[PDB]
Amino acid sequence: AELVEIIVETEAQTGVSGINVAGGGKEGIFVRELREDSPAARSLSLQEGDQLLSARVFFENFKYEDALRLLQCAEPYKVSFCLKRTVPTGD
Amino acid sequence: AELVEIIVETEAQTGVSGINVAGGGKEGIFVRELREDSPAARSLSLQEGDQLLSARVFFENFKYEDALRLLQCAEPYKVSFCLKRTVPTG
Repeated sequence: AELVEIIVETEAQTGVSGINVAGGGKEGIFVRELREDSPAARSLSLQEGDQLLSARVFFENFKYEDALRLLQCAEPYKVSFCLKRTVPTGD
Repeated sequence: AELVEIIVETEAQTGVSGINVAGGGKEGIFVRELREDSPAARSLSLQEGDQLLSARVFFENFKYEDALRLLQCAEPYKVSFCLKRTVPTG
């Protein structure tokens, strides 16, 4: 009974990370006040007060500089990658 | 002998640096050089020439300004969040 929390995976979109966030450290990162009627808001997924567990960032059409900056930014933290590779043999 | 393509999601690891990349844009991002002795080369999760489709960054113990810099950096691109929300029961 009592406390129940839903874990949601939002639909990947462009410009949804332009939100404002709060907290940090061991507290966690939470979404602060939603800017008015922006694309990030109008997607029914993201809401004020939500705790962000993780961000999945897609490298599609990425500027090299921005890739470097992103990686540099996430270096000290916990990160997993989704990669495409070519070799044998896993049969 | 026969070459094939695989998509891999690496095991989440904390503090992986030493990843050097090349390319961008319509081409995409590729792993070029794994820095010697870096936690990246000791991770073995990554190989050179591999394309990075996406990076999943965890907000566990994240310092505020770093999270800011991250989201600022990712604004022009495609992003999905994994979030936790409370409900009425529900």
